[PDB]
Amino acid sequence: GHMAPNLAGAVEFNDVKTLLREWITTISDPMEEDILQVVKYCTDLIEEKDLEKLDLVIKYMKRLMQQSVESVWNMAFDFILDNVQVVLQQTYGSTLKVT
Amino acid sequence: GSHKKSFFDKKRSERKW
Repeated sequence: GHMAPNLAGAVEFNDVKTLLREWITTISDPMEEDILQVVKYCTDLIEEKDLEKLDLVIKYMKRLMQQSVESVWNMAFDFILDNVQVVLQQTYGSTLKVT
Repeated sequence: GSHKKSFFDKKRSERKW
């Protein structure tokens, strides 16, 4: 089930941001399914080698998740990062320094 | 119910494209 990088079917990062930000603003507490979908999206960018968008998504989520400051969002972001780190190492052995 | 509690599930479902 290989797709081009899409989130809820949104490939365009603009539309993705619209989704992420709406999610993080309207939803006070992320559901594991949503979190895993963000996970699968980040890893999807890795496989499709579009680290450009990946970098942008990561930083964008940082902005939103940490502006909401709550541990559920903070841990969520870190959790996603872990996936990205490990998967990048599996694939290219080259990770992105997320700070 | 009809849609899940997942935001993205909802979004994927509402996009009947």
